[PDB]
Amino acid sequence: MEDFVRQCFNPMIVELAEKAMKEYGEDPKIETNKFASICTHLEVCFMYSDFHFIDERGESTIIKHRFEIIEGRDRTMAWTVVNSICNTTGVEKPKFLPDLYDYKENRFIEIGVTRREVHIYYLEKANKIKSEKTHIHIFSFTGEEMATKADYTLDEESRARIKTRLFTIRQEMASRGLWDSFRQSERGEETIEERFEITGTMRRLADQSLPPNFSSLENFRAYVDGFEPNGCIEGKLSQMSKEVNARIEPFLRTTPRPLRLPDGPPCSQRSKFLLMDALKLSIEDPSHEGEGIPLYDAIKCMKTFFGWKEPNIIKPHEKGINPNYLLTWKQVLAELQDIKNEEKIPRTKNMKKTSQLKWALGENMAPEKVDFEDCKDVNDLKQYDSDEPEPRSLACWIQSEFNKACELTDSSWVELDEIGEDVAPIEHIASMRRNYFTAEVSHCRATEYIMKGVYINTALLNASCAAMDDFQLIPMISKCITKEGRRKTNLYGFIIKGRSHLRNDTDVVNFVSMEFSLTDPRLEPHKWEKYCVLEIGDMLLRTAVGQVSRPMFLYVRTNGTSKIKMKWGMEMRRCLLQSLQQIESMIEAESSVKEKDLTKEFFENKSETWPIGESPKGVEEGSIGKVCRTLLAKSVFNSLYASPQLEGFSAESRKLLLIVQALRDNLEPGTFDLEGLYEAIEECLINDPWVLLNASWFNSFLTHALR
Amino acid sequence: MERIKELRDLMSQSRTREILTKTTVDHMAIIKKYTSGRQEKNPALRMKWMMAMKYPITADKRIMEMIPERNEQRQTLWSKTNDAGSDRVMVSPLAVTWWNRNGPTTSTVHYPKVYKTYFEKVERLKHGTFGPVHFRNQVKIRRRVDINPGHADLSAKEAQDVIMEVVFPNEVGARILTSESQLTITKEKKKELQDCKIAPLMVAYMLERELVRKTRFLPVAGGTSSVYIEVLHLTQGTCWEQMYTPGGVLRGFLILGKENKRYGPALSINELSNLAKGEKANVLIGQGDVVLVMKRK
Amino acid sequence: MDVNPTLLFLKVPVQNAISTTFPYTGDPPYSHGTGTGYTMDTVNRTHKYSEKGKWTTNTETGAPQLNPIDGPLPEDNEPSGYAQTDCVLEAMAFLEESHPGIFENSCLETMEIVQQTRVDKLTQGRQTYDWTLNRNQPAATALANTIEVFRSNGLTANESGRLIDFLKDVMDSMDKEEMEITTHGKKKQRLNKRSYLIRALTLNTMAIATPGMQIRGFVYFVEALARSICEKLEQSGLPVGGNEKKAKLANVVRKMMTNSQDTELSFTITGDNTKWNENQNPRMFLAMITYITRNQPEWFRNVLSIAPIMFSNKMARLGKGYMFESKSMKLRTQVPAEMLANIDLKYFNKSTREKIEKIRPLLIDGTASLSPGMMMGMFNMLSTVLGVSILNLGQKKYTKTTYWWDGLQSSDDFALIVNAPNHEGIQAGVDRFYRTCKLVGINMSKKKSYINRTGTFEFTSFFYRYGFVANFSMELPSFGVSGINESADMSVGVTVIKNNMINNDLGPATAQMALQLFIKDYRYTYRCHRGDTQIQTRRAFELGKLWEQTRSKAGLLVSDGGPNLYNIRNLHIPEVCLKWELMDEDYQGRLCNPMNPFVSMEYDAVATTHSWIPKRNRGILEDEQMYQKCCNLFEKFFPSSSYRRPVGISSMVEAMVSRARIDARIDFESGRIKKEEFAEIMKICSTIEELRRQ
Ligand SMILES: [Mg+2]
Ligand SMILES: [Mg+2]
Repeated sequence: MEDFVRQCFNPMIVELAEKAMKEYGEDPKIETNKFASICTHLEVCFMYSDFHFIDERGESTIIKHRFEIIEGRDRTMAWTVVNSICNTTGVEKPKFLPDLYDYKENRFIEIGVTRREVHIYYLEKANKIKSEKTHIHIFSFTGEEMATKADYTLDEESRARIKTRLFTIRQEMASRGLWDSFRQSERGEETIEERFEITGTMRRLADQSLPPNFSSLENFRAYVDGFEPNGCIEGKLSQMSKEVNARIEPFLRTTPRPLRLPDGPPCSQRSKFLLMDALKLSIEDPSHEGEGIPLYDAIKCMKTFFGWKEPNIIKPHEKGINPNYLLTWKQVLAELQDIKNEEKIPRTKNMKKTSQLKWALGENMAPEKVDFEDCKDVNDLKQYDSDEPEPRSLACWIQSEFNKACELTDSSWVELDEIGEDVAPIEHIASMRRNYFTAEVSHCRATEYIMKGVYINTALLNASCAAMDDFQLIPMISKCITKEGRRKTNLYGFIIKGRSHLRNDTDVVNFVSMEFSLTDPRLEPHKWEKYCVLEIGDMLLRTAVGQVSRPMFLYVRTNGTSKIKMKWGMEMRRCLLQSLQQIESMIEAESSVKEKDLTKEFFENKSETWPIGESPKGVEEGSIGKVCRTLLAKSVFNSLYASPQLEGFSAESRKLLLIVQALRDNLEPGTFDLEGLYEAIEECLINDPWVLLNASWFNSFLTHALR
Repeated sequence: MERIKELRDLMSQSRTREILTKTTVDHMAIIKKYTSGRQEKNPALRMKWMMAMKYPITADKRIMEMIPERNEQRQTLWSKTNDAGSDRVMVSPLAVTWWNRNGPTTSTVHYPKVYKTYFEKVERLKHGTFGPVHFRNQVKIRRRVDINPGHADLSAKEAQDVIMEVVFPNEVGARILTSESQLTITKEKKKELQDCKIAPLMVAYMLERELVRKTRFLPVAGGTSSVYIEVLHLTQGTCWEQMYTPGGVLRGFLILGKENKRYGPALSINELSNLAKGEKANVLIGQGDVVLVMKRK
Repeated sequence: MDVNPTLLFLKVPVQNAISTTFPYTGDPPYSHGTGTGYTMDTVNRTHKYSEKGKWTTNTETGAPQLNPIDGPLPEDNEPSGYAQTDCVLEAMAFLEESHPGIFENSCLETMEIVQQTRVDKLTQGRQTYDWTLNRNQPAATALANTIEVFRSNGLTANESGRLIDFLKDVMDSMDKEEMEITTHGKKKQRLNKRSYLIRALTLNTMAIATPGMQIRGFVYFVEALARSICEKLEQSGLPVGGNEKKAKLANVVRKMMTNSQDTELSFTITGDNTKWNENQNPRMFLAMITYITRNQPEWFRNVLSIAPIMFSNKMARLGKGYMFESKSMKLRTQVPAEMLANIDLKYFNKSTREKIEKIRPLLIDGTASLSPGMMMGMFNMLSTVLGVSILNLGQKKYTKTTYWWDGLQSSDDFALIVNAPNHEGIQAGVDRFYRTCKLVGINMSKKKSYINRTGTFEFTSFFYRYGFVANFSMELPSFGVSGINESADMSVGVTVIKNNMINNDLGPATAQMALQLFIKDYRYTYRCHRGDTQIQTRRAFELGKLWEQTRSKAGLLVSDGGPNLYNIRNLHIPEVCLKWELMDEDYQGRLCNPMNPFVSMEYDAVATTHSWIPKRNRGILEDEQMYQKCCNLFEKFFPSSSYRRPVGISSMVEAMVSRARIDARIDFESGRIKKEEFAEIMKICSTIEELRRQ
């Protein structure tokens, strides 16, 4: 506002208004509305006075000055001027201070600029000041005006100029967000400051919001206003017991201890689909009729396998009814045969509701929702079971999963879109880095997992959206490019989706997944506690003795998913980005130390190896491609096994890693509650196989780094 | 007509009539921020699902005139349906592609004029030269940097005045109308965009990008001129620096007062040119202020 | 060979490979760790850290309130809320002394802000607690509901358009003996003074808690003052971000280490202050606000103190409640937290039982009384000011010893650096800093804090090592289509990648891979594959025909089946202008024909045929779009209102009527409408004028 006042009026009026405010001890910085009011009044008075002269005969000509200003001067000097004028012209003494003197009309003219309506202002002035023989002119910012007896001393041109000036000032204040305050600061003929009082309920609430030894907010304000620092902190510190301290305990090579992993039965697999036990039936070069539509591709993939036999239960699901799973598989086979022999198959196939499918999808198993009062006397009624989760011990199968996810596959799984040609040298460096990383990770098993998750989650989401209340059959499919460059379509199994009345993002749609496999569950039953595994056929494999027929099993389980989970699965390609970033980050960090680009040293050296694993002999080193694939697998497993325990462990063990690093840098690390940090880390280790594997990894790293 | 009838319908209701009669134009923008409902969650999934529909795009009835119902392959480009708000027809992206490959061509001469800043960026990048990349520890320093240089002479509010004069001539306020002289840039842009069919809102946005100075508080480690801030993503990083050099009539009115019915119906701003030197007239200015004004003599 | 990724740290230092310790790039799909039990836990914890304070009963709400200010000094290292008023005032005084004039200038800036603010400022928040509906609503909806109820209760000052007048309305409503709520045919509810007061003093739990509209404006003013204060403090980590954090980490290390002599010893604490908001007392915030606003106009002090005053008598909503299930017949039910105060204690587990017994005496009409402490996300910058004052207390002129400290504070983390002649001096300085923090109610997490020789440390996910700082405080954003249209999606994707490179430290190769992923997603979404390829889609035939017809295929947009020419060089260039020179003349004219039937974070995009609008699919206010229905129909009367904020004295209806009359007259005088239409329009305008006069 003050900036607007200074930039809007000419410096002469600004100085006049500043002097006027100084005369009354008013600071323009704090009283901005009063400053603007004074400036506007002075501007209007000067515009009224200016451009008005008196000819030699007595008439007024527009070019003796017709007007004498009385407002823009000191009160004593203004009184002197008014007294001289009255004595010379024999006019009556004005009771209050006038604004100017009109010589032609021989009177005292008072000009008032009103933020409110003109007539109210005029009535107030008449009831307050006018009294006798005083002309009053009232202007408004809206173009209105008023005068005594509708008599306007000035010509229409000057009045129009004043009206235009006030109108434009109003418009600029409105555009600058200042007109509201300016208009709300006028009461009568004065200009008050902002008012905001605490009274009534608010005053009592404030009086109840103080330190213990104060009764009213005014007393607390008085205490704070006169407060001066007199050794308060020093005295309080001298009064506080020495038991309140932050004693640094040294962190040496012998202080850290291994994390205590939980005990109990070994953990089990909880992924949505098989990872290293997955078996796929593949069709190369998909050139069949109706290509690109999952149902027909699944049909063709099924046709390529001969060896189907009578299914039977080999690994029962201790919690479920196995015959339901067996009948679901039989029904899937029967419906596939039916569509095959029908010779006219549509884009989607919705399973017919059946007892086996109703049970396997948990249909009607949801307890009915009733008011608590109507069922508060039930003896069995209890708070929803949220007991402490049962701890599980680390099992060796998760390490094998990661090892298999870190290795190369005989075919490519990701095909990225092209970008523009590189021109800048930094663009060439970026392209080299990205191309090396992509060449190292394009054939990784983790890329296959990424594509599997993306495809399966996309299909599940689309089926849920379209077939709202139908038992849709969704084949689990992925696409690949072999070394020869021929496209291949792989089928891992099928998913039957139940009712999908998904209103919110966190409500569950239940599905049943059947997945082909070549691994016998009986070797690791604890890994498959949530599965019912059937032996569905026999597969011929070529070995040194010819064609060996090994059993082919079907891992069947009921699972559930939400919209958020499906979206999370569909975004798995981001994992690749993450891994690349990590690799890039390392290079950049190293480059900063070496003051040169190290992309070639990282990738083209082919003699630098990083410690990336452990064996009975000791720490094992791997090439850059191995590091890239390992980081990609870690990202993919973080995405697949995302849980609160994982992020808790990551956050808490980052501190311990940094402390160990500071120890390795000879920076004399020290802690305050190291045991507390260990407790925080170990509270996240209950049952998740991925988090337990990460904890075991940290223990091994500690063993090797302390040495 | 449609708009006046909608106004009458709104004024029929007590609450909307209360709003319309109470809220002044000054506060209109404020009540423009009182939105209802909520915002779409996962708009990307929504767009993906919509793109699978046959007719997910909304056009106007005029599309029936030139775009055929079906193409050579008998695929239906548009259908007959409305959006429940107006006569907006439902069309496919196939319609967009069909227009792009077979639609009526025109002369796109105003596009280089309207989007001057974008083509200037294209020229600056096209003729630029690159040097080596230097790796080192980066010492960034924070300063205010001009994202848009704007016109050197024009200010921010003066640039807004130019934009209002060019794009919305009959909505200029009292400050423009009562001014004494017009700016050369205003006449230049007026002549340049005389017959331009691009949306006036887009033209106003482009003129704002071209004439208004915009500044941002950014950390830099090199050139801090407008041409260098746009390629910041390309010239600096966490630990590297890339050497690059870029390749490059209606005035003089006095407000006499509020509307005076004895001087006739209110006029538009554009038709103030037919007033005599001194004649008084009622005119609508700004965003709905009827004022009795006259020319200076 | 068992693969162990963390063994990579045997060669690469942890700071250089810190990215590998962050599991997710994106919000994880569980969003767990909240509920009624957690709210009870935080309430009980806050009351336990202050239990040695003075108990009082509020005379306006009847809520039990605990005041730990000036309580007994702590005897152990457990979290304490016994902040000493004299110590806080002394810290503020010394901060003012070390930065003379800071409070006065901040007060002047905030005075301008307070005078120039508008009510619609409250529409810019996130989910807020609507007391008119007793539930969470969007900021705009809650503000509109509150304005409607205030109008129906004879509260109108907010109609002036100034936030200060809305706050005056809030103060007036606090004095209302009765508040009437009308819900839409009609349903009338009456709230007595106490019920409305409690409702207006609640924070809803679903930043974790959310306040209502009655405190948002006061909190906004207080946070503006805190922002003014913090901008002038070099030791504050807010509100700056990005490479500014890097610069100030470097500066603090340089000033604490380089300035030191050859015989001086320097150590750095990477310190956590997790859950330190529980011990932040609103009364202490009122004390420091009172000290800051000394020698200021009384109205300004009144507003700034009203904010903490309201926070002092705040109530916490317990939330949804609990879910009960039965096994005998497979039953389920939901028990709201409102009946949780008058229920038996056998349906819950042991731990929930203890929570309920602990919290029962504090329950008042479905809300727990929570006087001590604060909820995270409201007074972050005031707490930053307090922490920076304690850091400022580390100068040699204030320690009076051979040790001295300096550091960074950001309301969610802190970094300290202590210089002393020897190890004993370092320990003494650390003890002094910890004890002063205890004096002012700041509690340091010993478990999550650690010290080491200066040279490496961490602060707000910025990892400093020997001058190199890795910024990992932000996650990689989504690089998929935004979902506006083809043009907007392409522009937004390229702009997002460019801005992540500029501000979020995104690497070049990572930027290229992100561009590739975005282009794949865009082509999949809009079915705009290259056209020379053989992907079968409903749009494939037209794209192929256009591809065969065109001569310069590089000029085609990606939405038209053209190639992607974007690289790091040109992420700042619009796609249409990027390939404008390569376009065929006929294709360019068709694409950029303004007379086409399709066209109807700040991103740059040219208006083309691809700017179409997609199909749109689809309380206290009878009509929720009332304000939008009014604001629309004003833009088709004054189009400039879309580009510029309109200004005028007359009411909206009068402006629209005058414009309608003028337009009708002009269009009739040009042979564009006939006598019947002119008469109809004039008659309707007269009817509207009568309606407005009535
Ligand atoms: Mg920290
Ligand atoms: Mg820290």
